[PDB]
Amino acid sequence: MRECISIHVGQAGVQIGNACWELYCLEHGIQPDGQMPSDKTIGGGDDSFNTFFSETGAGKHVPRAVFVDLEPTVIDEVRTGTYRQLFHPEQLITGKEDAANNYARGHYTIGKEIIDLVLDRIRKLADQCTGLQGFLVFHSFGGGTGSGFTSLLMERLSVDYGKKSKLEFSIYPAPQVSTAVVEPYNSILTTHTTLEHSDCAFMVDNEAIYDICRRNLDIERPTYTNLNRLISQIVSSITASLRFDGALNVDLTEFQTNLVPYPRIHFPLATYAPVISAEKAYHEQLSVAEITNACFEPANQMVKCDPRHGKYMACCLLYRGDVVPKDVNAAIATIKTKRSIQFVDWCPTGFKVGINYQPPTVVPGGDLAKVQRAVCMLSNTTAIAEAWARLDHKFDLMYAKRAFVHWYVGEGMEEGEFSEAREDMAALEKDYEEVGVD
Amino acid sequence: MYTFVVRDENSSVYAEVSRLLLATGQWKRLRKDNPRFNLMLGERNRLPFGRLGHEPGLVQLVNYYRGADKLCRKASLVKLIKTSPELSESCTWFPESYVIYPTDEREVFLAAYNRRREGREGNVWIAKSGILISSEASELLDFIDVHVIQKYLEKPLLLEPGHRKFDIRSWVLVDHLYNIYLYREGVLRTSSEPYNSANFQDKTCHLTNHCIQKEYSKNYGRYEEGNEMFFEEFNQYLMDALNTTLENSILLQIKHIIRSCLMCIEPAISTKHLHYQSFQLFGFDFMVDEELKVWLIEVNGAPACAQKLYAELCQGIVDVAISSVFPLASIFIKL
Amino acid sequence: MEVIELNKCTSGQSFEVILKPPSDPSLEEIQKKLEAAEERRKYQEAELLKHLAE
Amino acid sequence: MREIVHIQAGQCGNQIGAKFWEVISDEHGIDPTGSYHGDSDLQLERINVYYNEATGNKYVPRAILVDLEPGTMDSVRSGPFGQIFRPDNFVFGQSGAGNNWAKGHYTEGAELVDSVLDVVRKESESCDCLQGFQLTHSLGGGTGSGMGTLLISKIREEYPDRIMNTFSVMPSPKVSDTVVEPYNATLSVHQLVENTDETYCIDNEALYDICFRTLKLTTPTYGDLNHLVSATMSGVTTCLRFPGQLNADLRKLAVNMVPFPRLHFFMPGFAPLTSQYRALTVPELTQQMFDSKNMMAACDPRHGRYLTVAAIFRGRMSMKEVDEQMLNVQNKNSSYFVEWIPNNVKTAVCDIPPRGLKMSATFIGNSTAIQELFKRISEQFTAMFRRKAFLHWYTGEGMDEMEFTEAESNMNDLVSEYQQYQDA
Ligand SMILES: Nc1nc2c(ncn2[C@@H]2O[C@H](COP(=O)(O)OP(=O)(O)OP(=O)(O)O)[C@@H](O)[C@H]2O)c(=O)[nH]1
Ligand SMILES: Nc1ncnc2c1ncn2[C@@H]1O[C@H](COP(=O)(O)OP(=O)(O)CP(=O)(O)O)[C@@H](O)[C@H]1O
Ligand SMILES: Nc1nc2c(ncn2[C@@H]2O[C@H](COP(=O)(O)OP(=O)(O)O)[C@@H](O)[C@H]2O)c(=O)[nH]1
Ligand SMILES: [Ca+2]
Ligand SMILES: [Mg+2]
Ligand SMILES: [Mg+2]
Ligand SMILES: [Mg+2]
Repeated sequence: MRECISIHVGQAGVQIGNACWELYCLEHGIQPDGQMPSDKTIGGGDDSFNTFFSETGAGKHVPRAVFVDLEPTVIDEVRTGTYRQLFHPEQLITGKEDAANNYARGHYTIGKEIIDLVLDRIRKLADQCTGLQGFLVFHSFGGGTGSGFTSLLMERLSVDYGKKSKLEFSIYPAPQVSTAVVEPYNSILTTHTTLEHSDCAFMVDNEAIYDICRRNLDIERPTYTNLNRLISQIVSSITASLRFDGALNVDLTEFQTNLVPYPRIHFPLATYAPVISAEKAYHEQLSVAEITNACFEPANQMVKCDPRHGKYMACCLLYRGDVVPKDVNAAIATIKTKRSIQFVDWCPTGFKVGINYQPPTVVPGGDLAKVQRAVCMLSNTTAIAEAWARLDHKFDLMYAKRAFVHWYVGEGMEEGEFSEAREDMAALEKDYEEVGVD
Repeated sequence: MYTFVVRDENSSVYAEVSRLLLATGQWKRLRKDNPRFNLMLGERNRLPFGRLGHEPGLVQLVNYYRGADKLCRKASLVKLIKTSPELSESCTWFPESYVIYPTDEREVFLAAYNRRREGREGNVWIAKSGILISSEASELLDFIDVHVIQKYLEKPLLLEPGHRKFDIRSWVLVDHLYNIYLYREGVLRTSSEPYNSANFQDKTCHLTNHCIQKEYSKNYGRYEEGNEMFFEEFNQYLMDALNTTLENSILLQIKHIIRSCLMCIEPAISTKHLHYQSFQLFGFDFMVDEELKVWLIEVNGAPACAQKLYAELCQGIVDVAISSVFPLASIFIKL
Repeated sequence: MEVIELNKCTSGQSFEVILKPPSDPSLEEIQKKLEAAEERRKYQEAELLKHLAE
Repeated sequence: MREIVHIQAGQCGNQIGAKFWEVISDEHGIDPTGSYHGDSDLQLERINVYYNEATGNKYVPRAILVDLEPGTMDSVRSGPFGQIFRPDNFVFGQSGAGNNWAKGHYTEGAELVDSVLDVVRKESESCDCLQGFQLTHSLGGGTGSGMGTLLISKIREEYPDRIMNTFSVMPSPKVSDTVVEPYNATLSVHQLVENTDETYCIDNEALYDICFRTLKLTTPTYGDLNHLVSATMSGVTTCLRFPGQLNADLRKLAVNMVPFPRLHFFMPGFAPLTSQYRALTVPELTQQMFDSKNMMAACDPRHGRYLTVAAIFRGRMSMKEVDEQMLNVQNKNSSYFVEWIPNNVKTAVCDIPPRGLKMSATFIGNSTAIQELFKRISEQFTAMFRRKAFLHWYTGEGMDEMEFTEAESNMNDLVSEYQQYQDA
């Protein structure tokens, strides 16, 4: 068994972390108490769930996680929330003044003052690990803390933990729920600085989740609560292999091995199905073929883009529930004859498949209905570069007029970092086109 | 009040389309950089499809299908037909074609060439991408130095009087629901010079495109205005000369070829469940031989129109492709 | 269409199906960056206080 | 707990400041005695932003009342919520400023400014994490304009990393007390351009026209004008006073609203205009809040473009319909929004409506059309300054003509800077 430490940065990172750990406790049968009436080895063990949970002598199962935010009100809700008994106070780190949606403020000004504290708190969790394999970092692109402090943290983690893997769960900015005009700036600034420090990053576009909630959950005006509970289901599907007995993606290293052939191109597209409303009085359970076919619909992807006009480098299918290999292969065979799927020449046209017999766990009183089978597809397609193109274009529009730039310069950041970050993104787009377009 | 943008000022068809939209008083033209549009009349090259359908509160439509270039480039069209099981090698309405890169199908080319070399068959081939028609294969490869070498139809249907060859242009509109609309009006681009089966250097009687005829033919405009014969006259000719109609002898095959090509590429380019919608106007070019058999020669992704037919066709585009998505306050045959 | 490396447990199973074969900055450097930005803030503030002093 | 320190200076500043504290105390359920008597925890969750807590659960406004004469502050103390203010926070002189910027800024105000800063310091030292200051004042008088901008400069000196925000009442010949108002305003604008982060431009010309044309008030008083101001101030500070995601603090607001440091002068709006029993639909709130007749700066927004816009809807309503209508007005008039700042319109929704209304909407716009306001002041300034008219009132206080020339040039610079981005 090798432990994984989760790090939640900023409002988005923290609130998503809240939803995830709540779901984890439900999946593993852990009460808000922290007690786990199925773990017969009291006060320790090396089971698969021990990757995410440590154990006290009193039988409390504590998340190997750190919550960091430069403003206390969000984490204060964790301190007084349902799972307050779950976390140790030392795991919850709060500042007094946030980064004001300013990358430079979160990275340079405030980041410099709190980075040693956070690393020390992370160090304490690492000391409890017999064989730490790496970190899972949750944050937004658009926030000052989520963008600025994360990139500094990722830089320092590479220094203090050079051999460890680092995976990201990043929230891509969407105007329908965005809170800042400068989020394109922050997104590109943090991508440029973090790019060489992340082994694998799962981007989630708020626009996609928002529309999925409206379309499939019949929610007129989705809140962060609605969004995060859906995201947590996808995150759970991805990390399930680290927490349960299995043979696919059993460690963080295998994520890079299976999904990321080219280091810089480490942004796999996630697609989830089925998403069914709990308010739906009558629903017909979808088959293996139906939910697998849904994995190739843009409406079900975490980032709206068109994989038909790109190329695949790798594809992983993660099933949960009543699923057997025979039905998967039969589904794949039919899909291959009806859909436009193109792998790059230097990669095999195939799928790595993982099945966990336990159907997805839903939050009692949540928006999601119980299904007998679900699937999350992780595919490294060049089509996800459409998201970079959108982001870079908004960057170019504002930066050409140097709009809002003075806010970043005023925090001690040099203006050259803007163009430096943008050039790196331009190179990234060019890499995708080289791999994906003939 | 709907909004649109124009990003191709050199397009004749959509310059008229944009004019009609404004004339309704219910469409507003925005700056070409304004992202808050309902309709995009996009550019021919590197259209930013990746930035479409990401504007909250806006239904967005574009006048081009992403991926339609596979059908509208000579090199890719050949590869599409030969590798698509819906079209396959057993495609009887597309001439024998091979993709030849400059300095590949060179080996299969010469092999099927030798089938005609010492087999006593017409071994005249045409090179396309600047066009050379030759019976010598070695001469073709000399000129090529991406190209495609296609079997030249040595026995075309010749119009009388004049012993004139021609090509048929059909305009096809595919809407956002992937309905295939064939414009009932087509046009024949005719060669005003007699057909010579020995003088291939004289390409003014072998190449039927309008520009060449206007430049090198002294008989330009003799038989019809601008070497353009329309369907009413051509149908009457087929009745008088060959005792048949345009619908039976030719249009049936044309409808078949159009559907076959577009239905083949449908799952790759359809915007059925996409976050933005697409339509596109296509220009199909056909050849007709002596046996009244129709051959497809190419597909144009950004076609112009006949001057006489601009008004009707462009209004039809507004009606079935634009207003169908954005209702205001048939000239097409549905295939 | 070949199925390879099938592994089975009581929790589930995994496998791979193939349709077609193929055809840095140090701790010190980070500190330099943070301190360089800090002195730039100090300089800009010093200029402000000088301007207000006048 | 991110505290704001409130300061009100001069006659106008204290009159509108008092009404501001009357309105929001009612919204937060605070009585004139400082006791809470509301029925919602939403009223108290962020009440520490503007209020200090006292033993016995008394809530005291973090407000400082400044004037160079005791007159208006005597009326405030004798007013409705006069008792709610901390007695020590009443700082006043006896001389007055005689509607003279020089007296407020250089002579009379110079003698009193230190005692004000002593109170400012005492309030800031009690703050868990002070986020910044808000000042209410007029630009046309002497104390609010002259001593007000003096205070701002002194405050920036002691608190350089804190946000400075102002509610600045712009003078108008329609509602004028003295002919030297353009002089005082121009001198003040010069200061505001350099030393504030956010300035709400409240035009007395607009306030009068709204009372006249819309509210059907035949003879508008300053009391009628201040009713519009207090309602506007309540709406613009709503996101600061109640739980929310958008512009929840002064700095995040500035980052969203100010693309260029000098262009931070906002055109406020409010709907419905009240001096009525049927409630406005969400479409109606949206149309009116963007209407020129609901603007407070007397500038035609169609004569310019919006750099950034903040919108705040209050009351129980469909957030879906709010999103639809806000997207509608943007997509319908996209030309009036700069295209080089994508998604520059932000919308917030608070559940608690203002007093007497079930639904309301507050508009905050950074429009280039605000140059019409400064152009207006500039013309009135030059008309007198070309003949050096009424200058002796200022040179008698030690000022030189050069300082007037510099102030005039810098405001004309500000005007051309707006024109620059209006054409961009
Ligand atoms: N899906 C999701 N997105 C969120 C959530 N909270 C914020 N966001 C998004 O994150 C961006 C704002 O960043 P935040 O995480 O709020 O900022 P922060 O990291 O707290 O940094 P500062 O507050 O600027 O110090 C916006 O694009 C929001 O849409 C959440 O709970 N769920
Ligand atoms: N295999 C073949 N047999 C006989 N004639 C042929 C031929 N291929 C091409 N041609 C003739 O050559 C002419 C031009 O061919 P091609 O379609 O390559 O040029 P083009 O694409 O520029 C015309 P457009 O673009 O206007 O549709 C056609 O009008 C046709 O008559
Ligand atoms: N809206 C409003 N404007 C006022 C009020 N009192 C004065 N003014 C305006 O403010 C200017 C006079 O400044 P004043 O505040 O009286 O001077 P001070 O006391 O020296 O700051 C003139 O332009 C007046 O029109 C008021 O109560 N409300
Ligand atoms: Ca155990
Ligand atoms: Mg935050
Ligand atoms: Mg062509
Ligand atoms: Mg007065």
